[PDB]
Parts: sequence; structure tokens; C-alpha cells
Amino acid sequence: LTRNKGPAA
Amino acid sequence: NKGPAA
Amino acid sequence: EWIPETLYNTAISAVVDNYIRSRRDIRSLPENIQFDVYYKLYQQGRLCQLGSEFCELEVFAKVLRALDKRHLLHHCFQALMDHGVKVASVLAYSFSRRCSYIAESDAAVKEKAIQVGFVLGGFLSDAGWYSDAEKVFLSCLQLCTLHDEMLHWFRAVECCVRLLHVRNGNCKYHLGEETFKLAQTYMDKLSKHGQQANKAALYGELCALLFAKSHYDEAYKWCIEAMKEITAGLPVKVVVDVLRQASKACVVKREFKKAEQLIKHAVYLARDHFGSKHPKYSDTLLDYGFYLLNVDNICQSVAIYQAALDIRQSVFGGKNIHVATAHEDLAYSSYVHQYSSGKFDNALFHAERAIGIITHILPEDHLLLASSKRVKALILEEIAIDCHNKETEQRLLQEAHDLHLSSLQLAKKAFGEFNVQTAKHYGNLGRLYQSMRKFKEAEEMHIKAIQIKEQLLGQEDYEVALSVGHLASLYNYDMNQYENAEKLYLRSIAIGKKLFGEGYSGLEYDYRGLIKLYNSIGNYEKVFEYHNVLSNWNRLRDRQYSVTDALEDVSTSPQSTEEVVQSFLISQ
Amino acid sequence: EWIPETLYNTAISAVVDNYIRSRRDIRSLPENIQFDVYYKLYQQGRLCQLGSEFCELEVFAKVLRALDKRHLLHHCFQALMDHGVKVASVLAYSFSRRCSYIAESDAAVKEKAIQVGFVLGGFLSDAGWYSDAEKVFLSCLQLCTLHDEMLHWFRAVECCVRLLHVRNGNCKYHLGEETFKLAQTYMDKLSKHGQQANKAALYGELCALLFAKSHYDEAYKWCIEAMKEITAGLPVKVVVDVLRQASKACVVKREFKKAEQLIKHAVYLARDHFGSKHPKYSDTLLDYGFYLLNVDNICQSVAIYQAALDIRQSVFGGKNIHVATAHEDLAYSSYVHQYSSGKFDNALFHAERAIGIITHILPEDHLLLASSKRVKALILEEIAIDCHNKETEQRLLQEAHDLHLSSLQLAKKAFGEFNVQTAKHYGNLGRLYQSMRKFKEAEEMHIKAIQIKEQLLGQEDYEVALSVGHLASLYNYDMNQYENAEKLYLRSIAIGKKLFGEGYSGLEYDYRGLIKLYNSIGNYEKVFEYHNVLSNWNRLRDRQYSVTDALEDVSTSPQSTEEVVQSFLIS
Ligand SMILES: [Zn+2]
Ligand SMILES: [Zn+2]
Repeated sequence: LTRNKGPAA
Repeated sequence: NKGPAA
Repeated sequence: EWIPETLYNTAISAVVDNYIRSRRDIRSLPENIQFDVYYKLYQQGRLCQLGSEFCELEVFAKVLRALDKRHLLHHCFQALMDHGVKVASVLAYSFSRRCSYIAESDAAVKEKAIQVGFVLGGFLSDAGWYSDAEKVFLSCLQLCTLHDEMLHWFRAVECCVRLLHVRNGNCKYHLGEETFKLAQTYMDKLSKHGQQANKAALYGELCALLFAKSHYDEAYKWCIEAMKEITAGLPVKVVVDVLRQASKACVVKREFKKAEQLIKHAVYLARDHFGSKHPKYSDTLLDYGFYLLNVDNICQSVAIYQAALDIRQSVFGGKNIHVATAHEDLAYSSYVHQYSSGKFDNALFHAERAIGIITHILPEDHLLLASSKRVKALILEEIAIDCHNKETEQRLLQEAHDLHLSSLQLAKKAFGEFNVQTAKHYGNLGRLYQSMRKFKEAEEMHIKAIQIKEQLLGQEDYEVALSVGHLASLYNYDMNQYENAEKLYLRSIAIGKKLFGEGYSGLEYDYRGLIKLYNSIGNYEKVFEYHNVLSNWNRLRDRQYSVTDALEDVSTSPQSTEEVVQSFLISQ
Repeated sequence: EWIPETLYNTAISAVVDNYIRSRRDIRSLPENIQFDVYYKLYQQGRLCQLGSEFCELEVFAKVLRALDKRHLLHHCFQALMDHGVKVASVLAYSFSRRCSYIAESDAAVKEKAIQVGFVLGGFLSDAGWYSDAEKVFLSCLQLCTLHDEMLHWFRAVECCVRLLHVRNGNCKYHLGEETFKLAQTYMDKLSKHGQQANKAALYGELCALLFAKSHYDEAYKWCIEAMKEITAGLPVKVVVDVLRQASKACVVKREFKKAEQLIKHAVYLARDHFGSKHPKYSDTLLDYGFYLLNVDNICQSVAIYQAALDIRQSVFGGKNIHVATAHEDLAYSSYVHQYSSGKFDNALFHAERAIGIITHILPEDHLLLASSKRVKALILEEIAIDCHNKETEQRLLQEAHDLHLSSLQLAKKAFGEFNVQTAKHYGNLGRLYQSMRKFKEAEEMHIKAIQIKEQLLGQEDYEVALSVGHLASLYNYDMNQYENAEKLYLRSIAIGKKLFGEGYSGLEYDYRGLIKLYNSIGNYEKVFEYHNVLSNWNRLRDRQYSVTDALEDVSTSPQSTEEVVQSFLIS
């Protein structure tokens, strides 16, 4: 899990 | 269930 | 037990089986029997004997009069629209012709046509067919403007407020401003004559329009003005719409305590009046899921969305834009919730259905596709990195690239260069380029995202924090710019502490990033310090995140109307 | 960064390496100097030279006055008791020998002996050697009853409060009643001569003696009596000892609200004055964890015992009776925590240590073995069920069958037939006989366990409800008379939700019993309902079960010393 989650949808 | 309290 | 069927249900099955011969005399039945015959035709699967009857506007007018069985009419209508017959377009075109014909008639016939148009447009916009709902509301508005009587002014205001809800759901934002200008002109000349109409519904639709356009500050201002215009005499539909839109507007302004009670009261009002299986209740649960998905509440947001989807999957199921919106919103929520484990079989499935429905009932260059093509893409890259075949890795990365580029172009054409949505597209492109080993322009994408996010949302905001966290993860892991990563990581953790406290999900990611940052520069005491902080954070996540189903957390009989709105107003 | 050794510490190692030549003149050193010489001998491992001088009462008298480094004396004293030489036994005998020599002497020399007796007797009571602390206290009690003066009865009552404490931990309950009656002789005599002696600690010791003999009605009566006479001027060790043993009487009285406000303040008050690594602090946690064990705070009940054992292990060396009792509670806590999982790996090891420590230091007929061997037998019972090999099962059940009756006989001799503990073993034997396939004997044991435990406790008690569940679980499987278990199971759920709510661990095996009972007769209108009950059971307790220990739960206490006392007393 290199990155954070997506901004939004 | 498990047993009496000591 | 095996109770026999009533004579009513047995007579229905004796008329349907002789439908083709007595189709003329059925149209003379009472309005509460005509629906039962048509619903039986739907149940038997004789949709073509039924679609041949719903296409006429006069027959569909009496079917709409049965408000008790509207939850069955929505299912029947949605079963017609994916059957192949375009009932939504035919009814709208027929109503437009009949309005253009009886525009010259007296006031009573025009008023009857306006009422028929209001109920038909409310049904079509309720069923999601927005593009076929303008042609009804536009015809009603045209009927309104002909005569300058007072009720015509008020019903022109009603046409404008209902038509504005259609265009916001149809993502025709550029016409929403003009519709609001027309509505406010009508209400200004209404107030000129000494009477004031209720401004709550119109200002709530403005809140929805500006939040969809990502004008968060003006959305907050307009939801303030909306909730300043809420009285007890308003219909509960208008009231719950205003509260849910204001709850969405409060979250983007980072005022969650107000949004908490707002969305709780909205869900309570939706459950109390409409029911647990109503489309408006499903909309309120969608907004509740958005609220929970924002403030750290992810293990229950999926459960909220699953309840929200299951209502829309039952009231009107199949290929519909509302079911597609529920799938898309759940898929991103399932993407966030299931992100820690790494599996994405279910989330990709719920994202693909949202893709496979919008592409069937909307044009390929529509904004609602853009809000969905991101989510699948946000899943694909996550499936891409966790895969092992390199060809599969590259193919899914390029597919996500195509989806993000199409969504970015749609958002840029719709809103513009300087907006939050375009910045989110830029951040998605940046993290994808990080995933695609193209780190040179990944920094450019991330800095372009942050300079737009922080300009509109301020130096301290959730989207800004997430974007700078992505930039820091890019710097410290792959571009080896360790000095620049420290300040960005500190900014991310600071904004997380200010907004969400110490329970934020991304704090784990940025703490692991800081661990890898300090391991490279050999500062082992900072490694130990942030390792202790990470263990404390994990304990905290294991402490105040208990199993509390949000469908029950809304409780029963909480602070009712004229109380939540008043507390929210005085809390400003 | 290579800090040079202090000349104090450097000179310590300078005389330890030359101990033999300067052995005589080390005893002439100051007490602060003298202790560090001896503590260095233990650190170097020269226990034989360390034990070469603690066997003298006079040398051990000066060492006992190092109050700050008492936690190091306990760790050295236990090291000698594992080293060989019985320094506890010789010191007690040597003190008792010299004590009788000043009976005809003046009270000036005499009063020094009681002061020596209380610090030495208190230390051995702290160190756990109750069999040797009793001989110390009985000697100093004799001096206080020779010359009739107002101060002599003021300390004779101070012997009997501590005599009754070294006989509660030594399981000499039969002689405990006589000491209390002997205490009232001097206590009433002092009261007549214009001195109302404080009946707080002395009444507080019956809160454990009568609790040990399962006299819950009498213990709770003396729980109220002991709690009234508390005073802010009392020593903190005296105060915390009352709260611990008063809280225990409330747990068995099926009262939970007033118990937690007492014992949490006992934890808070002990941690404040003493610290987080003091023997008195660990003594509070075991009593505190007894509360968590009975309120279904099972997740942190193991941790609080694990925390309690680590405190004693860091201070009480190796083979010490206090470590075994700390081992005892942790062994049983893991027994009920790992019941569903079956991971009785550390549960047996703690139980095996509990047998190992006690058998070395206590006689084979001591009652503490009966308490200790009971839990290990419960470990062996569940292990044989989980094991796949039937040859292993038939041997381990018999080994557990060996321990219960040996434990039961010791309970029968000291407590009488009509007591909870004797009926407690009857409940264990009934469950044991279910695994032993002696179903007819299991029926006899269960009815014995339910006609005796319920007879004196009452119709509504926690342990009585479990005893019903043991026999309710019988009729479900072996006897197959489901009508008998239909009324028995209905009693198990009934008492379960009165205090523990729906989400109780024993109720899971009770709701499942009703479905299993209903599944045999084909009933299904309740099986579907009770399947929803399990779904409610599976969530509601786990909704409020999130990880949270108890040391930060108590934290700082807004409640003061008086805020807890009056609240419990008026209610
Ligand atoms: Zn058809
Ligand atoms: Zn030796």
C-alpha cells in the first residue's frame, strides 16, 4: 500500500 | 460455558 | 394454510387473459383497477401488451393517479424502458405537443394540463429520466408564461424549481444558472405584488447545483439562505431535500458537527414519512453515505450505500441512472473501505455496472460518465499494482489512463481549469503516473493539483491534505527528494489532526511514508518516535471505531423540524 | 557515552572483592552503606556470602530499615529462598528465641522487640512466608500481654490485625476466628480505658477470611462494618487493604455498581503512594481483576492479571507463593478466555508453575494446593476434549479427575460439606464426568452442586446459574430428556440477563442449548427466532467490545478518599 486513497468520486 | 468461576 | 385468492385477484387474472379483446373497455375502469390490470400484465411478462398501453399520455395519466402503488409503477416503468420501448421520450413528446396545442385554451384546461405535467414530470425526474423530463417541465413553463395571473406566476416558479432539479441531475449546469435567474425574476415580481413564495426548494436546488459544480463557499451561503426559509407548512419532500443538500454543503466546508445533525434529521424525516423502501429515502441514504465516507466512517458507509442501493435495486431496478449512481457511489465507497486488504473483485464489479448502465442510457460524452469512469479507473490501477503479470499491469494502467483522461476532458469542458473537480482529476493522473513509473511529470501533475486545491479550498483542507500526501509519497518513495517530503508529510498530518483528529485513515499511509523517509536518512530516533506514534494510532483505530450501524444511529423521534434548522442557523 | 562510575559505586566493588578480610567491619558501616554492600553480593551472584549474614536477626534488622530499597531486599530475599538456606525460617526462629528472653526485662528493651517484630513480620508477610511471619507475630504478641499498660494493649491489637492477615493467606481459617476473638479482648479493654481503638483494619481482615470460607452474607455484613471505621488519618496501606477486601465481598453479593467505585479507587490510591511496581499495587490488581472476571470483562481480565503477575515477578523473584497466586489467576483467566479457541498453551504453563511453586514451599496437605490444583484440572479437561487422539483423552481426563477430588478433600476438611467451595468442586466434577462418560455419576454430581450452592447463596446468584447450565448441558446430550433441560435452560438465560445482559459468554452456550433442544423435537418457530437472538448476541456485545485496558481506565480519579467511602456506605 504505497499510496493513500482516491480523492473523491 | 467455559467453567465455574475458580 | 393455503388461503384462496380474492375475487378481485381472480377477476384480474380473468381480464388479463382476455386483454387483447377487451382492451377498449379496460380504459373505462376505475383508476384503482386500471393499475392492477396493467401491473398484472407486467407480472405476467406481457410487456408489449403493456408498453402498447403506457405510451399514450391519457392512459398513463390515470396510472399516475394511483399514488399508493407508485413504488410498483416505478418498477413497471423501468421494466418498460429497458425492454426496448422508449416510454419516457414518447410521453414527454406527446405532452409537449398537447401543451403546444391547448396553449390557447382557457385557464381551467391549462391548469389541468399543468397539473398533469407536474405529476408526470415528477414521476419521470423521480425515475431518473431527466433528459425526457425537461420536455415536460419546459412545456409546463411555456403554459405558465402566457397569462400574467398570480397563480401563473407561482406555478412558473414551481416549473422553474422542478426544472432546475432535472438539469442538475442531468448535469446541464450551464443552464441551471439561467433557470435560477428566471426563477428569481419570477419570485421578485411575485414579491412586488405583496406576497412571498417559499424559497427553500429553489435555494436547495441552487445548493445542489453549486456543490455539483464544486462552488463550495457559495453552496454554503445558498444552503444558509435555503434553511432560513424553512417553515412547518412545507412538504416533507422539500424539507428533506433542503436538509440533505445543506448537509452535503456543510461537509465540503469542513463543518461536520452541523452536517451530523442535518443528515440525521434528513434520514429521520425520510424514514418517518416516506418509508424504508422509497427512492427519496434512498437519496437521503446516498447523502448520508457521502457524509460518512468523508468523516472517517467507512466501515458503515458501505453498509449505508448497500442499503441505499438495495432500495433503488427494488423500487425501480435494472438499467437506470439512479441505480447506476448508487453503484458508482458504492463502488468508490467499497474501494475506500476495501483498500486496506487489497482485494477489489466486488468493488470493480459495482464500478463496472455503473459504467455499463450510464453508457447505455446517456451519451458517451456526459458528465455522469466522468463521475463514474474515474471510480473504475481508481480501482483498475489498484488491481494493476497488486497483479503480477507485467502485460496485465501495463494494460490496466493504460486503461486507467484512458478513463482518467476522458473524465478530465469532460470535467475541463464542463467546469473549467480552476476547479476542485479538475484538481481531483489532476491528482488521480499524478498518482497513476506514479504507478506508471513516469515520475518526471507525476510531480507536475501533483503540483498542478495542489496549486488549484489550496487556491480554492485554502491552505488547510481535506482535498489539499490528500493531494500533498500523494505528492509526499511520490517524493519520499520514488523520486528520492527526501528533503521536500518532510514538510509535505507534516502538512498532511497537521491537516488530518485539525479536521479528523487522530483517527484518519491516511495517517497510517503518511506515517509509513515518514518511517521510510527517516530510515533513508538514518535518523533512527525519529523512526522509533513515529513507530510508537503509528502503534498508538493503530490502537486508537481499534478503540473508538466500534460497530455502530448508522441506520440505527439516526434513532427515532430526535430533534424534529423547526429545531434542527434553528440550532444550525444559530450555530453560524 | 561512557559515563565514569560513581566513587560510591566504585568503592562498593572495591570492598566486595575484599569481602572476606573486611567481613567483620562491614557490619559497622552505616545502613545506607550496608545495604549496597549486600545488594552487590546478590548482583555478583555471591548469594552464599549474602546468606552468610542475613541469617542473623541483628544484621537483618539494619537492612530492613532501607525503606526506599525495600523492593531490592524482596528480590534478594526470594533469591536466598531459591538458593537453598531457609532465611525466612531461621530469622523467624531466631527472633522468637530472643523474644522470650526479655519477658522479665524492662519495657524499654521490650518495646524495641515489637518494633523489630513488626518490620520483620511485616516484611515476611509481604514476602509471602506466612508460615514464618506467624511465629514472628505470635512472639511479639506475647510481650504485649505481660505488663499491663495502655500502650501494650495499643500494640496487642496491632498484632492481632496482622496475625489475622498471615493466617488468611496461609489458609489457617480455623485459627483465624480465635485470633479475632482474642483481638476483641484487648480491643474492648482499651475501649473501656478511654481509648476507642480504630476497628477498621481489624474488621477489614474478616472481609477476606469470611470471603475465603464463602460466608458472603457474613463477609458483606463485616464489609459494611469495616468500611464505616475508615479514617483519612489511617495509613494508606491499611486503607487500600480495606477497599480491596471490601470490594471482593460486593462482587460475590451480585452487586456490581458499588464494587467498581471501591476497587478502582483502591487501584488509584495504591498506584499513587506506592507506585506501579509495588507488591501492594499488584495485590490490588488481582482483587481488581476478580471484579473484571465476574462482570464479563474477560478481554482485559487476562491483561490485568498479566499486568499483576509482571509486577510480582519483577519484585518477588522466583519460587514465591505470591507469584503462584498471581500465576493462579492468570492461569484461570486464560482458561475462560481461550475456551472457544482452545489455545490453552500458556494456560497450562501458568497452571503448571502454580503447582510447581506451591509444592516446593507449602505442605502437601495445604489448602492453597486445592485452589491451585483445581484450575490445572480444568485445563486438563478442556485439553482432552480438543485433542484428536482418544488415547491422550482417556489419560488426561483421569489426571484431571485425580486433582479435583484431592482438591475437594482439602476443601471438605477445612470448609465443611455445606459450603460454596465444596459445592464448587461438585459442579466441576459434574462437567468432568460428562467428559468421563460417567453420565449417571454426572447427574448425581450436578444435583449435589445445585442443591447445596443454591441452598445457602439463594435462588439468584451468578455461580448458581452456571451450575444449572452444567446440568442443562447434560440433559441436552447424554440423558436426552429435553423436558428437564427446557426448564433448566430457561433459568440459565433468566439469571444471565439480570446482571450480565444478553451479551454474556455463558449465555452463548445457553441460547445454543435451546436451539439444540428445539432441533431434536422438530420445533422451528423458536429456532428461527433464537437464530436472530444469536445474531443480536453476536453483534451487541461486540458492538461495545473494543480494546481498552484498565490501567488508563481508572486514570486519575476525580473521586477522593472520602468521596468513595460515603457513597458506598449510604447506598
Ligand atoms: Zn415491447
Ligand atoms: Zn549457599
